[PDB]
Order: sequence, then C-alpha cells, then structure tokens
Amino acid sequence: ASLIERQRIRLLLALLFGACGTLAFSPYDVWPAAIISLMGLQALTFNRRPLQSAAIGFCWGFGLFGSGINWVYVSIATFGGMPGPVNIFLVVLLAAYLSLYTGLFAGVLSRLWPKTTWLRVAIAAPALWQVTEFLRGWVLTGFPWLQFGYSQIDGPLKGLAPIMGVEAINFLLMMVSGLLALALVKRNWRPLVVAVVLFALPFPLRYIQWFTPQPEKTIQVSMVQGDIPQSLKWDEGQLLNTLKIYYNATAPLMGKSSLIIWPESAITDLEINQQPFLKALDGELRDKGSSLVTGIVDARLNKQNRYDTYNTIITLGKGAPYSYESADRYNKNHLVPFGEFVPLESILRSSFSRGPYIQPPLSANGIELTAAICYEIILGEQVRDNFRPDTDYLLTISNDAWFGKSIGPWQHFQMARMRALELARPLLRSTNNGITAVIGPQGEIQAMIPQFTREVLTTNVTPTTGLTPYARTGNWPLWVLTALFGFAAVLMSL
Ligand SMILES: CCCCCCCC/C=C\CCCCCCCC(=O)OC[C@H](O)CO
Ligand SMILES: CCCCCCCCCCCCCCCC(=O)O
Ligand SMILES: CCCCCCCCCCCCCCCC(=O)O
Ligand SMILES: CCCCCCCCCCCCCCCC(=O)O
Ligand SMILES: CCCCCCCCCCCCCCCC(=O)O
Ligand SMILES: CCCCC
Ligand SMILES: [Cl-]
Repeated sequence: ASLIERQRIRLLLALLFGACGTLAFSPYDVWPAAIISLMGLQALTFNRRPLQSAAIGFCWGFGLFGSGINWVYVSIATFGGMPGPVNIFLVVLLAAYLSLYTGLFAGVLSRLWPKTTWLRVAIAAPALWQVTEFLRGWVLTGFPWLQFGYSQIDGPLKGLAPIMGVEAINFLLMMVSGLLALALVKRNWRPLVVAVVLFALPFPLRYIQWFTPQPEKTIQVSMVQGDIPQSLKWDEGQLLNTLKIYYNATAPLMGKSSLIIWPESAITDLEINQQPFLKALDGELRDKGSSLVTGIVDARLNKQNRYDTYNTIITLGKGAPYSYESADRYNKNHLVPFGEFVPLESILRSSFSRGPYIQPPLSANGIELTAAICYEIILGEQVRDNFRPDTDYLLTISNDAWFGKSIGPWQHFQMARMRALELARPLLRSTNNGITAVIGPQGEIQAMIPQFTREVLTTNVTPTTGLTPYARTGNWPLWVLTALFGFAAVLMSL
C-alpha cells in the first residue's frame, strides 16, 4: 500500500534489491538478477528528497557489497590476525565505504533530476553511474568489484564488449533497467518498449568475429596448479617441497608443452636466492623444446643500496634464456591495498614496489603474452593499455587461496574472462588452487581444472590476431557518450 512510501521501508527494500545483484555474478550467474537489482535502485529512489535517495542508494550498495564481497573476511581474518568479531566489522566497514559511491550516485541524481522522467532514468542515470563507478574504482587505488557488465559474459549483451568495453555494458544495463522501472512506476508502455529495443539492439553484435585464429602458431600449454596451502605457502622451511612439487609436475611435460606456467609467486623465495635452481632449470627447458613462465618475488637492490621488492613473473627455457638481468619479466604495477602496501604513506611510528604502468609483453618460445597478476586482470583499461597487436595470448596468474571456498575466486575468474572477449585473445589463467583455465578469444571456457587440487591443465590453444574496436580505442568512446549524456541531461535540469 502506502507502506512503500515510508523511507525506512524503502531502505529495507534497498538491501534486498541490492543483495539480489550478487546473484547476477558467478557462481550464481543468473544475469536477469542484475536488471532486477538495478530496477530496484532506479525505482526506490523515485520521488524522494535528495538526502533520502542518497540513503537508499547507500543501503542498496550495502546489500550488494555486503552480500557480494563479504568473502574478503577470509583474507582479512587470516592475513592480519585480529579477533574475528573485529574482522567482521572490517568487512562491514569496507562494504560501508563502497556503498558511499552508490549513495553519491543516488543523491546527485535525485538532486539534479528530481522528476520521475526518462531524462533522469535513461540519460542522466547511466552518465552519472559511469562517473560514480569510475570514482569507486580509482579513489584510494580503487575497487571496481561487482560491475554488472561482467554478468553478461554469457549473456545477450556480450557483443558490446569488443566494441566499447565492459563499462558500455554497465552503461546500457543501468539505462535499460531505468526505463523498465519507469514503465512500472508510471504504468506506461513506451519506456517498456524502448527498454526492450535497446536491450535487443546489441544482440547481432555477438555475431562479429573480430579475430583471425593463427592455427600454424598453435602450441600445447601446461599450467601447473601446485596447491600450496596458504598457511604453509611462505613457510621458510618448505620451499624445497614447493620447488619439488612444481619441478616434478613440469619435467615430464618438457619437450611436449611449448609453454609451462607456474602461478603467482610459485617460487616462494627471492629470485636472487634461487640462481642455481633457475640456471639449472633453464638449460633443461632449453635442452627440450620447452619454455617456463613463473611467478616469483624479486627483492632487487637498487642504485641507492636499498631494496625494491616486486611481485614478478620471470621466463626461462626455449626462446627465453633465464637471466637475473633479463628484460623478459613483468613486475606487478597495481598493488592490493593492505595486502601489498599500507595505503596512505602519510603515517609513521613492508610494502611492495610497483612496476611501470605499461610493460612489454613477455616472450616465451616465440609466443607473446600480455601479463597481469592477481586482480590486475580486472582493470580493463590497464590491460588494454598494455595489450599490443602482436600479443598472442592474455596471461594472468593469481593466488586466490586468500578468499577460500567462497564466491570470491568465481567473481575474480568471471572478470578475467571479460578481458578475453574485449581484446579477442585467448586468456591463459594460472592459479595456486583456484580457477586455472583457458579462455577463448570470445570469452568462452576452452579448458578448466577443478579447484583445490594439485594438477596441471594441459591443452592446445590457438593464438588469434586482429584488433577489436575496443582494443583500438580503449574507454574514450564511451566517455564521449557519457559527456554528451551528462551535458545533455544537465542542460535541461539546470
Ligand atoms: C578506506 C576505507 C576502507 C575500509 C576498510 C577496508 C579494509 C579491508 C581491505 C582490504 C583487506 C586486505 C586484503 C588482503 C588480501 C591479500 C592479498 C595479498 O596479500 O597478496 C600479495 C601477497 O601478500 C604477496 O605475495
Ligand atoms: C524483492 C527483492 C528481490 C531480491 C530477493 C533476495 C535475493 C538475496 C540475495 C541472495 C544471495 C546473495 C549472496 C549471499 C551469499 C554470500 O554472501 O555468499
Ligand atoms: C514487494 C515490493 C516490491 C516492489 C518494490 C518497488 C517499489 C518502488 C517504489 C517506487 C516509488 C514511486 C513513488 C512515486 C514516484 C512517482 O510516481 O514519481
Ligand atoms: C549505449 C546506449 C545507446 C545510446 C544511443 C544514443 C541515444 C539513445 C538514448 C535513449 C533514449 C531513451 C528515450 C525513452 C523514450 C520514452 O521514455 O518514451
Ligand atoms: C528465426 C530463425 C533464425 C535463426 C538464427 C540464424 C542467424 C543467426 C546468426 C548466427 C551467427 C553466429 C556468429 C558466431 C560468431 C563467430 O562467427 O565467431
Ligand atoms: C591515493 C593514495 C593511495 C592510498 C590508498
Ligand atoms: Cl601468495
């Protein structure tokens, strides 16, 4: 009845529609839940004072992030060793912090566009959503987790991503959901019909093959899922076991896999301390026709006699002869706040160093791979900026053990697939215990191995070539459209 007119009621409803969005993502993968959840955000903010709407937008995001990233509890409650009730409160406060952007969005849109209009709902709303999600992903090194475009990796809007990137899918979903909500509140069919047409219009885009496979460059790839337990992962007494596990999994594959991939910091020891093992492995790999790509930590003495410690990938074997001075390596550029550095260096009473934002592809046995470590693979623009036309495969390596048996590693994995569709290359993804797989150049799963197991994924994979429209332009076409919408929307209501 008029129960829905009560602000506190709209806030409770905001939690449910918000938390409903978590179902859009992996493993749930009910992509219609994203439109449900966005319709709630669009409708529940109608006809509210701007500060009430900002609260509703806040409470909507608290349902999303509260239900969707509460897996960070495992990382927190294990990495930083605090009481438990306290690690719960940290997860709340992170879910609260992210919900500020979703409260910012609702407040500004209520303030600038108070009327229940298609202008507010289809023009202002997605342009403002483009900006607020941008800030959520940039401020304090950002956290653009749970963006609804990723739930379309297997959906009808798929074919938009090679054109304009996953954020164009975000933009269209907010638009389509706004007119659906507008139609229901104002019981009018015109925004319903528009919402359908716009939702259907990208459907033929998934028929466009932007890439050309290179069957002559097809190689066999192995990725060793070592399954080194996080409680023992960096124990300074079982490096030998880790070294024996990965080596013994790799030796029988030499001469048969052109490319072998060990996950993030597989070698759990400084690169400078492992020269005899690395020099020895390199010659063996080269003696066979094989090449190895592995993560490792490099504490590198700088010019100033201090140490820069990097999260790195190194290359050995055929076509990439190992050398501590080699240029065939990649240093992680985007570091995990708290996990890899203390955010805000203004304090005083350690922290990884960063590699450059743009780095050349690694080269192993004649194959060029564009690398990302851990959740770097979710930074669509950073990946596209490192991508080169001569790239053969996308490569990401990750240790998802920090998130345990939750929906975390599935969300991470879904986002990495979006990169394969966007730049239309295969994605090689290599992890410690979770979600090691090969993604085809259209985001399909070509191969995966089960989580929490010690084994190697071995399969043939064909490099592709050609440039998608998004690989040629990055994010700037969508920004121009959001500036046009923003300029246009603001011009009327101002
Ligand atoms: C500004 C307000 C924010 C609100 C408060 C938020 C607090 C929780 C945030 C992050 C938890 C840390 C996650 C740590 C996950 C571990 C990742 C990691 O450490 O991986 C690299 C490894 O350590 C090297 O090999
Ligand atoms: C009328 C509102 C419709 C929405 C119905 C409620 C859906 C709630 C979301 C359920 C699952 C969300 C994920 C929580 C599980 C987790 O934290 O791992
Ligand atoms: C069982 C609850 C499910 C439905 C929840 C959605 C309620 C949305 C309320 C829309 C607000 C509209 C109030 C007046 C707006 C207008 O006509 O301008
Ligand atoms: C990326 C999305 C497509 C963008 C195309 C540019 C112009 C489309 C704007 C949407 C029109 C919405 C009008 C609704 C009509 C109504 O309310 O009856
Ligand atoms: C009413 C019946 C029509 C049935 C559908 C016929 C036309 C659909 C076109 C399908 C093309 C799929 C393209 C896949 C992408 C690729 O080629 O890599
Ligand atoms: C904007 C400075 C980075 C601290 C998280
Ligand atoms: Cl690790």
